[PDB]
Amino acid sequence: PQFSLWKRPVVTAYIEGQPVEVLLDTGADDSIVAGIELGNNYSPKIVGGIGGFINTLEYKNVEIEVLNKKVRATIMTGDTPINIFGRNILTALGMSLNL
Amino acid sequence: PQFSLWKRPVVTAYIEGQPVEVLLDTGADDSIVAGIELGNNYSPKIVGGIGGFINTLEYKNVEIEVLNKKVRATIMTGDTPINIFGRNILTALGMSLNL
Ligand SMILES: CC[C@@H](c1ccccc1)c1c(O)c2c(oc1=O)CCCCC2
Repeated sequence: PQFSLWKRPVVTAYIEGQPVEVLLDTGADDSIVAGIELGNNYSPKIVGGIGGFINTLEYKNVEIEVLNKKVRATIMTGDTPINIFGRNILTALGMSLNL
Repeated sequence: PQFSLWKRPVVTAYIEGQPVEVLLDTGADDSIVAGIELGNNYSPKIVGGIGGFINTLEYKNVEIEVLNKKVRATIMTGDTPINIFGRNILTALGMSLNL
């Protein structure tokens, strides 16, 4: 599909079966989502946002379903004011920025 | 043209003559950059993102030069840790995000 960027490129994803709304971010290197609990392994971690730092948890080998595609990705969880899917999952789906 | 998101989508930009390296961010509604001085014709703004807020000076109708194109868009200066070009500028260049 094609996202015209005239409005926020939002969409539905299922993190291990759980539906959440996310904004596709081409400037971020990683992925952060709030409101999710998982059984995969993890390790604590601090991320730097545009405004400052927040505390997160990082899970690995997390199965994600987006745009009818399934991938095994690494994702962070914490109290973010906006859910985002960064480049790490975008490249695995074959997405590109055209002009 | 087209970027594969395997590498951070960074380009060189020419804002009113002054060169800046910027990141193309589809998750950002606006454009904020640091180091560029554009005059005594500005309006104070505050913007929020992950980790907090940033105080900016909004300048309208600034002349930009990126990807062999000349546009006139709105830029915000402030203390950002990374220079961003958001949806307002990406729509003006006609860029899209495809899967
Ligand atoms: C929330 C969306 C966005 C943003 C940009 C400008 C103003 C307000 C909000 C945003 C990003 O795209 C990234 C980070 O943090 C952010 O807040 C983290 C690090 C930098 C790149 C990605």
